Amino acid sequence: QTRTVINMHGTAECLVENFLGRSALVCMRSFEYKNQKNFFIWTLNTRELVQIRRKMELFTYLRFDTEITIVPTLRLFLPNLTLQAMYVPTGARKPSSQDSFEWQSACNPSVFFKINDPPARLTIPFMSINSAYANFYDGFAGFEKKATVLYGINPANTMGNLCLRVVNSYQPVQYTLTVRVYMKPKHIKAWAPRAPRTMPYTNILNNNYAGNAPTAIVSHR
Amino acid sequence: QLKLGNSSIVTQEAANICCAYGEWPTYLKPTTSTDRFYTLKSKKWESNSTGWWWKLPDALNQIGMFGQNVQYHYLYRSGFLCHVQCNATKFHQGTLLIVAIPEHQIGKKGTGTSASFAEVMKGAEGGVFEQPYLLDDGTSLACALVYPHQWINLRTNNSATIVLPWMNSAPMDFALRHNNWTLAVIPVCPLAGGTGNTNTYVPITISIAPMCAEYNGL
Amino acid sequence: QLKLGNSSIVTQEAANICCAYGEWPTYLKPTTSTDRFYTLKSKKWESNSTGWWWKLPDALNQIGMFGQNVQYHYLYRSGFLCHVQCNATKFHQGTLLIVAIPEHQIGKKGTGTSASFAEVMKGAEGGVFEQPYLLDDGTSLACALVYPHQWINLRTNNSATIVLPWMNSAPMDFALRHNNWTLAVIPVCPLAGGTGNTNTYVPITISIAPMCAEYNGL
Amino acid sequence: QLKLGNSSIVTQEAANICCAYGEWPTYLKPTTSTDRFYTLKSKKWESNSTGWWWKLPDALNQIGMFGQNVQYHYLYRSGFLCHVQCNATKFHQGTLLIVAIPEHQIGKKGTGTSASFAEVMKGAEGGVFEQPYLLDDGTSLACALVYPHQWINLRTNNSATIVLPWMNSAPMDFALRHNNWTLAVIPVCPLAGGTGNTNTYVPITISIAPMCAEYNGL
Amino acid sequence: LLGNISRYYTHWSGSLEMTFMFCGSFMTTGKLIICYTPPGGSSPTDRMQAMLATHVVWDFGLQSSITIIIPWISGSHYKAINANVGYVTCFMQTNLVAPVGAADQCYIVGMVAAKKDFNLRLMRDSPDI
Repeated sequence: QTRTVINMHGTAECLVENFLGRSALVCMRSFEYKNQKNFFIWTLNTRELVQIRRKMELFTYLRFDTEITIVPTLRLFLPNLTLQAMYVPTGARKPSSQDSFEWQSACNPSVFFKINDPPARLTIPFMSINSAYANFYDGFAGFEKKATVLYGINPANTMGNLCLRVVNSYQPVQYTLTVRVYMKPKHIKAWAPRAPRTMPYTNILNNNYAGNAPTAIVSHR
Repeated sequence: QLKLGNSSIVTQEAANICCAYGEWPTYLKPTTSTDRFYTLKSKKWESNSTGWWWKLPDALNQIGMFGQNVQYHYLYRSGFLCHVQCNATKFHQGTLLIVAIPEHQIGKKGTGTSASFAEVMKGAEGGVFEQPYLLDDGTSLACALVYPHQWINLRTNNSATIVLPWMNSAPMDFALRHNNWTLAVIPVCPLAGGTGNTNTYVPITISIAPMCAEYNGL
Repeated sequence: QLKLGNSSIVTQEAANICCAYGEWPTYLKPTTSTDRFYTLKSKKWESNSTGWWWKLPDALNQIGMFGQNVQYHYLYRSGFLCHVQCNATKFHQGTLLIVAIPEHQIGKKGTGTSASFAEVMKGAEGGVFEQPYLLDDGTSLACALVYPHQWINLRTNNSATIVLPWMNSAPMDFALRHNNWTLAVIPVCPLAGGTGNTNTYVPITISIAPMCAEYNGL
Repeated sequence: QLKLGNSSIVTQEAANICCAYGEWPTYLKPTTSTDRFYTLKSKKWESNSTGWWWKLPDALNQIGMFGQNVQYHYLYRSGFLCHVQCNATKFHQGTLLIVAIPEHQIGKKGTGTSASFAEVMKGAEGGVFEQPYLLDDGTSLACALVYPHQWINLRTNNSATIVLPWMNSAPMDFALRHNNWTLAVIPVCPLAGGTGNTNTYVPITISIAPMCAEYNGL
Repeated sequence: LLGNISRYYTHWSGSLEMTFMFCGSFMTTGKLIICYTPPGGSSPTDRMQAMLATHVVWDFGLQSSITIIIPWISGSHYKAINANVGYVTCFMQTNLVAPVGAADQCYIVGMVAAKKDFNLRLMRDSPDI
């Protein structure tokens, strides 16, 4: 039922750098445009896509430099619209709307590209206060003994936010613009590998398991 | 007969005291007689038990001079020597798995909301696994051996030793609401000292020693 | 009088025993008295014959200790020494072409479906060419000389020798359902021993010796 | 953890493995991976048991590659390493006498006719003493210590080892119908593990390894 | 860990070490026969089949935990016919001897690891989630 004679190889493929460190489609947000809102806001986290979330959660601590590649896409009901991708670091007010003063900043880095141009790239360096990203955190963000402070959220782990604005928002045509975000870690250093997760997910903010049953992982013989 | 500072504890060491990931704990303005063994309350290992867990900085926030310094000082940095003794006769049987999970994010079953400060921060009392099989982590107990692990087998190996270094992505952190380590004692095979249940207790004794302890801010 | 292991065979070698592509077979956890000559059943070379073919690993799956090891062991790796003897008087005439085709994918004529396990895996009995001219391969018998080839000319050259090394794109492979080699004896010119057909047989004798044989998994 | 060839067996050796009459077995046209430990079926040592005996060449005529060679080859010559394990708790008591009788001519009681092929050639199953006191030999169990002997005392000595050389008045002999050795395990003192007969079994494990094995005639 | 990590890789090959740990009392004693059947061969059904294959007689009385080193194995998913590799089986060599004190019941726990000779080659998504 098989024909496998696999010769011995090197350890190049099974490097942590080559495992975690390559582009993955994390965000696929779409925006209608017709006859003020529908700007792109996205929190930088590895927890949005289940596959990459599990692959990252195999380890406790890990440092990397993040290549964010934005792929535009136009879907008319093609004009070369101008797109601006602004990387707002943690502790800066988020763009309230498309026509917001935060876009005209002298401190927030950004890129100007267009649809027909190659997809845009930024390389955000290792950004956290803490000397390594912690996938799991057995603590609290604040000191208050209240439900207001969420459990297992390190506020240093935030990588900042990415905000994409379609500069040519007002156009004669009614369409949809879909932004694709690709995240690629670089110079990944990992410490304290974790037990691989089995059960599915509920939310990015919490590690609750709902349930291959919670009383038996492997399909019983 | 081990002894750090003033307190002493009688041990039954018969094999190399394995350091967690082979790193002996060390400290490196911030900095001293509180480096002593604290023996936590004995826990009944009944045949129907699930598994216990102590969060070490949480477990020592209220214990003696260490607790006093943690309450006073705004930071800390401390390695932990954990000694676990399952006390039983030659007649008893079973296996305790001692796993020192780094950053053991507690996970409730069949709920949306996360665990609150009450369910996570037991303190000296310690916690109990709702689902030992899944470590209350979404992981598997089968996969729990990646963490610093040891076995108390009621035949041969009647005591376990763990030596946890400073596992954190900062040189120093806060004890009041962060838990670097979680020492979990889980019964893999149920206790079966079938003596007509004359004494089903077979109590477990935990002893934690904060080694290379330093703090910042008097 | 050639002899490998216990068995011996009387030969009539008179010219250099050409190795297939000039490589003498060799073996390189895996590895032994089964390296002996196996003389297959004699085949009648009638004037109206087409051509015969034996798949060597298939031909030796059921023969003696080699067959026993192949049935037991999950892998193999073996060179093959093939000796072909066309036995006839000085009066007979004709030409046998001995071609050791590597990976001879059998091809049915005027059908959509491929050859099944029955038509391909003859075993010790061996197969018969439906269309000798096309080698049952879509190729031409005219082009069949690229493969390791020899001639039994009933004048001068009355015996052929082939020495096949390990021809496979893996160090080891499976004998049960893979055929590295196909030893094909094809009569280029029909037998014309016109003695009033007193004995039209002129039988062919095949003898295969698995040399440098090794296996993996007892 | 003893191991000959591929198979391994975990031992509890604590004293010099005495060779029968101080001769380590050795082989001297005749001559090989069949030199491996064969663990025979466990035998229940009940309190009312009499004694068991295995004829080593008879015991190994049908076991694996050794059995295959014996069935194929007309002769043999082989030393025997016999390991006997009486498995019991500290609570049990009794004594097993392990005697390797050379040429143990079986003797029926109160009959004229001798023992037939059925009563003598048990094979792997092994035999049972009708009269343990007389060894079914006309001798006395009191006199049974002249033969290569060892003691499994359920206190201290819980395993026995015997190393039998080639005991025969010919360099080689036939396995099919000759028995050089007879390994007899006889309970001198009845098993008295008086635990309310929760488990009266206390099974014996025999393990025979044919060492320095050679044969004549393929 | 072997299974979870390897399911991220289509092509894998290497040797394994399996540790069986006994969880009975100190007084309890017995024997097991642990046999390894290489790939292709049918899994053993009787002690006579087990006693012929590459086996070890694991004794509780002397040795608490046993280790068996499985030589290098390989398999791939790559139409779909899946794959098959050799088995490992355990047979009750003797009864389980237990005194009046210790329970009749006992438990055996399994452990697996890959030696330094293991290799993972072609990276693919794991269908677990």
